[PDB]
Amino acid sequence: ASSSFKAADLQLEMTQKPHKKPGPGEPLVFGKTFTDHMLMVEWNDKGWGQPRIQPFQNLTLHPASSSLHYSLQLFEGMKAFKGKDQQVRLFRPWLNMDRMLRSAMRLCLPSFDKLELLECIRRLIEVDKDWVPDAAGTSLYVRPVLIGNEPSLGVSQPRRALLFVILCPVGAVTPVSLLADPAFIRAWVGGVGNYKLGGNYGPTVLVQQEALKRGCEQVLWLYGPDHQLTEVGTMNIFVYWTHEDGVLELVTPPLNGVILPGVVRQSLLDMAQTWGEFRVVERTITMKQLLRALEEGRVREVFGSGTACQVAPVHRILYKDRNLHIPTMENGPELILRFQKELKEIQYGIRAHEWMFPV
Amino acid sequence: ASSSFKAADLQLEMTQKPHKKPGPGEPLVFGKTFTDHMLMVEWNDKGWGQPRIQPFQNLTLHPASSSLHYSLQLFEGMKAFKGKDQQVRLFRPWLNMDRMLRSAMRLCLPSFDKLELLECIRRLIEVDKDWVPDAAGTSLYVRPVLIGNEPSLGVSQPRRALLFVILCPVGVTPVSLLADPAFIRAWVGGVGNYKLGGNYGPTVLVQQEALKRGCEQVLWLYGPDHQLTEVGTMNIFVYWTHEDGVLELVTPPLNGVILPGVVRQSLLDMAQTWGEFRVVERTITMKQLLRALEEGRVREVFGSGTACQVAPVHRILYKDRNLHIPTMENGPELILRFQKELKEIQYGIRAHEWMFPV
Ligand SMILES: *Cc1c(COP(=O)(O)O)cnc(C)c1O
Ligand SMILES: *Cc1c(COP(=O)(O)O)cnc(C)c1O
Repeated sequence: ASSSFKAADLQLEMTQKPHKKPGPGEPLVFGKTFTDHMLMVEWNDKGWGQPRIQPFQNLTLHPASSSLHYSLQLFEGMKAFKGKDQQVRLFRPWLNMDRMLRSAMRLCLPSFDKLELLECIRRLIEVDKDWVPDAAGTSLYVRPVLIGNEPSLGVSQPRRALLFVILCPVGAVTPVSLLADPAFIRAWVGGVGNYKLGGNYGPTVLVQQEALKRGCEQVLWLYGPDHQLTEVGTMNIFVYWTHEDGVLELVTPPLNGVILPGVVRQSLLDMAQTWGEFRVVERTITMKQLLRALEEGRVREVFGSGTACQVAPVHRILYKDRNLHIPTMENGPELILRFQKELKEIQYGIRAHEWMFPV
Repeated sequence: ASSSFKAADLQLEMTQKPHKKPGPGEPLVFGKTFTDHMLMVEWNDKGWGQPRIQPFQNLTLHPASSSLHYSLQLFEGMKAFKGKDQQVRLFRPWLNMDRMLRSAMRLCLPSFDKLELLECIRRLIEVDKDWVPDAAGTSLYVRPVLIGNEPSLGVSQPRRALLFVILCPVGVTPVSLLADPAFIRAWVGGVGNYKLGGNYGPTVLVQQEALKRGCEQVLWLYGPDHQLTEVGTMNIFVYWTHEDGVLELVTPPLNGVILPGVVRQSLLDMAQTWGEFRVVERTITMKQLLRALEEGRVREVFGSGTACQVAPVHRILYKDRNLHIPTMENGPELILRFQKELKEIQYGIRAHEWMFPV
């Protein structure tokens, strides 16, 4: 069933025609430019096949592939950074490997050895090393994907699967406005919003378009009768404020089933707790608490965290037909800038850290 | 172009390699046998391309296709029946087209003319007409799909899409259900009321959990009061004598967690035209079912859907207790009546406006 593929059995097929690299100064739009190679591993009832780094090419899928009919698909997202010394380093990839496996088990997709996938990805990034940019605010986005590939129309356990990894060079704090409407629910307790599955994203496109029509940039996902702040778009939410007791704290919603356990989220919690300058807690945040904190002048900063945008400040929330100004930007944004500075130092290798995996 | 593809612009490529084809062939397993041809239509920001009936072949997709990363995918399911006179007819396909368009709009996928897609599908079934079986209880399952095919990694409205249709020749038996409140299929404010791929993938593990606990399918419960919503991928109906003493047929309302089934609607239409009992759409709770079973007021409980048509329920495993549902010892009179009437309409024994000739 699952004996896993090995990096030692990795086959390499180099490209005959290397693609046109963007070049210095050229704008790198998110997920539009792809590298020369990709990783590919196939699975069936007998087990996993040999992993291979092959040229970037199209996938050949049967029209009845369960990935297209029943969303037997999941993905991951992590970044690789290149420092001044030309050394490429991956940001906490072990955590993405842990999350990917959990997503695989939830969709009855094959298990794999996390360290073997990590080594195969390390080798893929090494082959396409020249594609990783070295300018400030730039990186390489790594996109691992595991899909069901059963050539049948029954809603069941796939007897075939495909694991592939693609790479994208991405370029270079901008404040965002949010729509907070209780009618749109992203995830439910006992659901699958805590897993990075394709199914959680497609239905959010219309909600984002609805945010744009009301003058907002992103969506503030509310949950329950008390209107709990859960996520901001595809990012985890943090609030830096003076709490009701009078203590300065950094709060983010707890992992109770409706929150995707973000790697950047975990990193910000680790970093803030190591400093020991304020209280760091995982607690439910309601719109009433936020509103009362805003009118009492207790809110300092509100922001989103995730791989793509890193740390994204919030300046406005549209809730119950009222525009609420969030004092982020006016408060520095001190905490955001400190988090960004320390993350940039770790990521680009200015400061050595166990969080970075060298390629 | 401009708004929709036209069936008048239909291109036809016949197969140079026709495959297998069953006897009969004895076990006609659902979705494992495919026909010789498929319909394919592409879309981009400039409009729809020319529709094409081509041989059954693999799809060629870019690794960054939005259908594989963000589940910008939807599907439909309807059946084509071959009668005595060898005439093939589709069951209320207009309703499936209406639902497919609603699903498309929910995922910001391109709009299309419903009657033009129906005509393109009619032409596809005509090309593969010999694949439709004529035996009792058999049919041709039609599977339309619309996917996002944007070669980018941003979660946004696709600038490219693909619409394809594949066909499957397919062939009263009671079922057992697992009723555990821990499993949630859909939520109010969600997308369980649309036939999107995303609603099915997470159910695979739950179905495996039903099988290892001794049941054949899942009874989907919702809320603190344990509302019976769906039976697997079928709508649920309860035929009973209500607390007020009135004989009624009830099915959960379209409040966001129920998929508006074509068979569901057809059973509601038929039962309403008979006028022999009350026919309503209302929430059904496990407490109400238990109370009715104890008082001997339940006659029949069943699921409705395209694949299994009408499926009787005999057992529900709830709170680690096996609850016997008396469906089979009450005939099942209503199920058999629905099945008889559906068969007469489907196989062309009686002419009806619900059937679309191919
Ligand atoms: C990807 C994602 C995040 C952030 O996770 P990171 O691992 O930090 O990139 C947060 N919320 C949702 C809904 C996400 O999809
Ligand atoms: C397809 C489906 C139904 C039934 O719809 P029909 O149009 O009658 O085939 C019911 N519930 C779910 C969840 C479904 O996917």
